[PDB]
Amino acid sequence: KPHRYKPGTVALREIRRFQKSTELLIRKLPF
DNA sequence: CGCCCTGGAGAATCCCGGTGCCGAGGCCGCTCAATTGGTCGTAGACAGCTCTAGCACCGCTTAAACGCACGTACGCGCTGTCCCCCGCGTTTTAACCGCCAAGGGGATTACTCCCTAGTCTCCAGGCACGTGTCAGATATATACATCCTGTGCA
Repeated sequence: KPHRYKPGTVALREIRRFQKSTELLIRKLPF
């Protein structure tokens, strides 16, 4: 049985992950 | 026959060491605008005096506010639908280094004249102010103009 999260679960942990990071989210060369 | 509650499972997180790494701060060399004093002349606070619109008020004169009665219709709650983007696995590209080394032009620092304007000065004139005059809005004679009344008639 594969292990899959229900839709909407990863969004919360992504909010927790990125809201704790001050790094820039855009690469240097494209900008 | 199919749904809350429980239990097993899995993985994401927290927290505590454990060692390599680098710039915060200290230390020095140095060096330049702050500090101290003197000079000088100048606007700001103190009256001084004045004058003028804000203040508090009183009383017509309407005019919005309000209370309510009806009402109807859209905000809302509920339900069924379906479709679209998240989660995940597989494909595809962007970027780093290795090779293999050279210059290049543009802001920086230093030097160097040179001439436009601050400062002072006097001469003039021009727009804020007072007054003339017409435009528009106002209030009133007026020549009829519509009921009312004597009034004479058939």
